[PDB]
Amino acid sequence: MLTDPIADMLTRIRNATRVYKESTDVPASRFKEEILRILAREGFIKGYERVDVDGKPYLRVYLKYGPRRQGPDPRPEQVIHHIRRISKPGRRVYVGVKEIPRVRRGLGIAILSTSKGVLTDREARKLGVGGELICEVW
Amino acid sequence: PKKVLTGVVVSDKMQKTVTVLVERQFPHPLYGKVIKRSKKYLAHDPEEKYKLGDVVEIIESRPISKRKRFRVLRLVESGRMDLVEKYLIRRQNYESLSK
Amino acid sequence: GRYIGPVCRLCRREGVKLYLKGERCYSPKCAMERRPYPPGQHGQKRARRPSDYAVRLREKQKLRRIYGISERQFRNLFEEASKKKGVTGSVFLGLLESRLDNVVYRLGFAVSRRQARQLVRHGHITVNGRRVDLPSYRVRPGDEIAVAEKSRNLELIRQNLEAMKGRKVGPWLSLDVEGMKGKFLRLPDREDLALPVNEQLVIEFYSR
Amino acid sequence: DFEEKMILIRRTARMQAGGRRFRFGALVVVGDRQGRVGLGFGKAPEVPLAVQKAGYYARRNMVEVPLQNGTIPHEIEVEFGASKIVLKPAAPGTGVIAGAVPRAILELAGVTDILTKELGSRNPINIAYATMEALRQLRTKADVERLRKG
Amino acid sequence: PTINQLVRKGREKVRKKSKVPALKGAPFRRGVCTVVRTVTPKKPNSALRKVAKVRLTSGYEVTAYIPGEGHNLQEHSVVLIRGGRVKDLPGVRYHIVRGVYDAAGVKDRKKSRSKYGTKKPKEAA
Amino acid sequence: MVKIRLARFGSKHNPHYRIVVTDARRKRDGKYIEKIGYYDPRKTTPDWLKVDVERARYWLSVGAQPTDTARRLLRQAGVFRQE
RNA sequence: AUUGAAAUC
RNA sequence: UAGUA
RNA sequence: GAGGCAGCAGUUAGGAAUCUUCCGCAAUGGGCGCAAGCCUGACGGAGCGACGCCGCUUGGAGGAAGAAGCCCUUCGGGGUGUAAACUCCUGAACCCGGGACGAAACCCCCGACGAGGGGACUGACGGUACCGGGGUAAUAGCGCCGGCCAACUCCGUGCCAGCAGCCGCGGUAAUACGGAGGGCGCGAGCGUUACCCGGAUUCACUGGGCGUAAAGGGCGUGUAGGCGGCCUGGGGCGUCCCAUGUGAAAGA
Ligand SMILES: [Mg+2]
Ligand SMILES: [Mg+2]
Ligand SMILES: [Mg+2]
Ligand SMILES: [Mg+2]
Ligand SMILES: [Mg+2]
Repeated sequence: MLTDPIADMLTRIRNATRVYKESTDVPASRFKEEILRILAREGFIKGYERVDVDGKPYLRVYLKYGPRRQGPDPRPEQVIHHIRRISKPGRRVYVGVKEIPRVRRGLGIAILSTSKGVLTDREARKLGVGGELICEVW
Repeated sequence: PKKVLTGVVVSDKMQKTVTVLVERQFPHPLYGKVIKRSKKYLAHDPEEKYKLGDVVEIIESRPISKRKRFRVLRLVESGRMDLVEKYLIRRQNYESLSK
Repeated sequence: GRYIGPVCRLCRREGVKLYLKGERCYSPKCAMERRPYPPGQHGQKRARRPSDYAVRLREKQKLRRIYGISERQFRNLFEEASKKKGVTGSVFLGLLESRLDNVVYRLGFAVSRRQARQLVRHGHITVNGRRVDLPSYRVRPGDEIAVAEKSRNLELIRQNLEAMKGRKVGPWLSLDVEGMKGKFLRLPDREDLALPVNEQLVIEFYSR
Repeated sequence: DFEEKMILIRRTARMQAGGRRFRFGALVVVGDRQGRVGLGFGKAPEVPLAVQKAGYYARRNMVEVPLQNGTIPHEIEVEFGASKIVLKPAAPGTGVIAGAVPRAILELAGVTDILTKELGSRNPINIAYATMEALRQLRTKADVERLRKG
Repeated sequence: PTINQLVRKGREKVRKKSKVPALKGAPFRRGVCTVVRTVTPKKPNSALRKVAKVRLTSGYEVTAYIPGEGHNLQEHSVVLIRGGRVKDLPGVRYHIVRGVYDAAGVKDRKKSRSKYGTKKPKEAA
Repeated sequence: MVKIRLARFGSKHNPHYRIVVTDARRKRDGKYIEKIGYYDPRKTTPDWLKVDVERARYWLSVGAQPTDTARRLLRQAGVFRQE
C-alpha cells in the first residue's frame, strides 16, 4: 500500500540525488512539507514547491550538489551525503531532550518531531523538548 | 492512590461479578517497539448492573474474594461487542491449536 | 624489595646511559663510554628490526628503571594518573617525580637514587621537622625536605652537601645549602625534565 | 620530505611447470606528520624493490587530513569490501588507539588522539585501504558551510 | 529478523560446555590408578607415550597423561589430576600432577622444576 | 523502645562511632532511622565530636532513651543545657 | 642389508 | 604403502 | 526413658581446600535491676594460612682496559662483569632505657534526683604501638627465550626419549626435547589447573545474515496477530516538558 510515506520521501531524495537529478516529485502531505522546510532552511536542498500532477498534489523538490570536480570521476560531491529513517512504523523511536543525538560532532542534522512541532536537534534542545526522532541528515 | 484501570466487560456469566479485560501498551525493555499486553480482572458488581460490552473503570479494593480485588467504579460507554467478539474468537481459536 | 644486582649494566641494555651509579656513571664509564651495547654473549651482534611491542616495552622499562621503582608500584601510579584529570603521561612523570626517595636525590643530599633511598629508610631525612622513612612518600608542594640534625655530622652528608655549594637546582625546587635543607616548590612540567624517554609509548604500552 | 613506514610485507606464489615462483608485496605509508599521508602497496621479485616501489606509490597517493589538535573533526565509518573501520575523535592524553595498520597511518598523518575499531574482515590490505578512504572523506565546519551555502 | 519477530522469539543465548568433567568445576581431582598402558599417538607423530586410566572421586573413570621423563606409577598408584589435553592422543583430556601422592617428582630436573614437581638441588648449591 | 546510640564504624584500633537513632532490637551496626552525629574517641582530629542538636531534641521529644555514653557526648555539645 | 621408516632378505 | 615440499 | 553445634571453639566424615577446644567484658551494643552490679563465644582483641590488598628489608659510595672459575671461540679473542675481591659509609635484625591514646561516664559530693560544677574507680589488647640509647653487610626465588610474545648459543639426544594454549617441534648439525652458559619478565613471590566477563558485531537493541558459503516454508487460501493513503475536528492512552515525593546506610 505504501507503508511509510516519510521514508518513501527520504528515499526518493536519496535515489534522485545519486543520479544527480535536478528535481523530484513526491506525493504531498503536510507532515512531508514540514520535514522539507527544515531540509531547505539548513541548505541541504534549494527548496520545494507544491504542484499538481494528474489532478493530484505532489511536492516538487529541488536538490543541490557541490561543484563539478577534478580528476577521473568529475561527479560532484553531494550536499546530502546521508539521509536515514530512525523512527519507523515497525519500531518507533522517541527521545527526551536529555538524550537527543549530536549528529557528526555538530556538522549534522537530526530532524525530530515534538509537541512544539517538527524541529532540528539544536532547535529542540534549546526549546528544551524531545520527541519521535524522525531521521538524520549529514 | 488506589489504582483505577479501565477495560471492557467480557463475562457477566457470574452472580454479582464481571470479568473485565484491561489492555496496556509500552516500549519494550530492549527492542523498542511499543507492544500491547492485557489482563482480565474479576470486578465486583453488587447490583448485577453492568453487562456485555460495557467499558468500565475499575478500582483497587479491599478484597471481596479469592481474586476479586477491584470494584466497578463507573460506566464509560456501552456497546463495544466488537471488543468482546475480538476476545471471543481469540478464545475459540485455541480450539484448533491442540494435538 | 626493589631491584638489587648489576646496574650500570642498563647504563647499557636500554641503549642510553641511565644515571644509576651516580658519581662514576659520570666519569669515563657509565660503562656506556667503554661499551655502548646490550649485555651477554650476543651483545654486539647484528641488531634486529624490533616489534612495535618490543619498542613500547623497552621504553617503559627505561622509565621504570630510571627511578628504580617496581612494576607493581609503577603500574598503579600510572593507573591512578589515567583516572586523574589532565593529560596523562605528564601527570605520571609528575607523581613519579614527587617521590621522596627522588626529591632527596634531586636536592643532591645523595648522589644516587639507590643511595638516596637508603638515607630515607635509615632515618637521616625529614619532612617539615618530622622524620620520614618511606622512600615512596608523596612530597606535595610547600614541603621542606631537610637533613636530620643528628645526621649532619656524617662524612657522607657533608661530602655531598659540599659539592652542592656551587651547583644549581631544579626550577620546581630550591636549596638552602648551609642549613642542609630544601623545598618542593611545585610539581614539574614535562618541559622541566630532560628524560631520555618518550612518554606516549608508555600510555600505548598499557592500552592493550 | 616525509617519514615513511612499512606496515606489511608478504611473499606470494604463482605455480609454474615444475616448481613454485615467489613474489613480494609491500604496504607502506608516508607522512609529514601534519595532515599529509599516503599509502602504497608495491610488489616485486625482491623485497627492497617492493619497499622502494611501495615508497614511490605512496607519494603519488596523498591525502587532506584536516586535523583539529592531534585529533579529527568527526566520526566516520567506512566499509571497504567486508572491511569496516570506525574512527572516533578523542581528547588529549588519550593517544592513538588502534591496531598496527591504522595506527601507523594515523600516527604519520600527525594524529595523536583518536579512537578506532577494526570491524568485519580484518585483512590488513583492505583495512588499510578503508582507513584511507575514511581519511579521504572527513570534512570540517568550513567545508560544510561552503557546501550548504549555494 | 523483524523486530516483531524479535519481540516474539528473542535471541537465544550461547552456552558452550565444559571441556573437562573433573566434575564439580574442581581445579583438580583425586584418582586411584587402574591401568598404566603405553599409547601410540596419531596424525604425523610416533613415540610411546605414557598414560593412566583413573577411577575418580567423581565416579568417573578416565584416561589421564603422565608428563615428564620417567615415572613410578602402577595398578594401585593413586594420583592427582589437573586436566590438560594432550592433542596427539585422542580421548586424552587430563594430566597427572607430578609431585603429589604416589606420583614421584622428577629426578635430576633442573629447568622447569616447578612443573614436573622437583625440589631445588644442592650441587654447588 | 527507640534509642539514640553509638554505632561502630572505622577500622581495627581505629574506632569511629556514628551517633544514631535506631530501634533497640536491631543489631548495633545494622539499619538506623537517622544519623545525628559522630565521634572519634582518640580525638585524632580537631573535630572529633559533632551532633545535630535540633534533631537530638526532636527524638528525645518523642521518647528515645540514649545509651549512657550516648548521653554523655550529647551533653558535651549541650543537648540538655537550658537558658 | 635397503631408505628416516613400514614392507622385504 | 606412512612421515616429508 | 534421654537427646538434636545450619551459636563460638573443636572432633570426625566427604573433599583439591577452609583456622585457636585462645584473652577480655577495658570499649560499643543487648537483657534484667532504682542502684551497686550479674549475664552476653553479640562484640573488642590476640593466634594460625603470602589466601587478598598496601608498605619495607636482603645493602650505599668507591672499586681493572677487567682476577679466578664456568660458557662460547676464525684460537687473535668475546661473555658473565663493577659483578665479586678489597677501601671507607649507613646500620633490618638483636640488647638496654622510657612507654601510650583508646576512658569518662554510670556512681558519689554541691546544686533540685534537673541544668551546671566537682570527684573517684576502671586497659583484654600490652610492657604492644610509638620515643631515646646502643648496634651486626645482614634471603632470592619462579616462569619464560620457534611464531603469536620480550629474550640465543654449545653440548647431549636421533619420529627415540620427550614437548605442545593454538599453529606445530623430534627420522645424527634441533634457537621448539634434556643439561650447560647467557638472556628476557616478574620478584616474596612466580608458575599451573578450574570458573566468570573480555576480545566474539561469533544471538548482531546498540550491532549480523539467507542465488552459489549455515540459511526462503513445495504452492495456495486465509484465523489470530504485526503493519496502514490524503484533509479536518474532539479526546490526551502512547510520547515530550516542569514542579514535587521516593531512590536507607555501606559501596562507586
Ligand atoms: Mg611421521
Ligand atoms: Mg619447555
Ligand atoms: Mg557479545
Ligand atoms: Mg520457493
Ligand atoms: Mg494471504
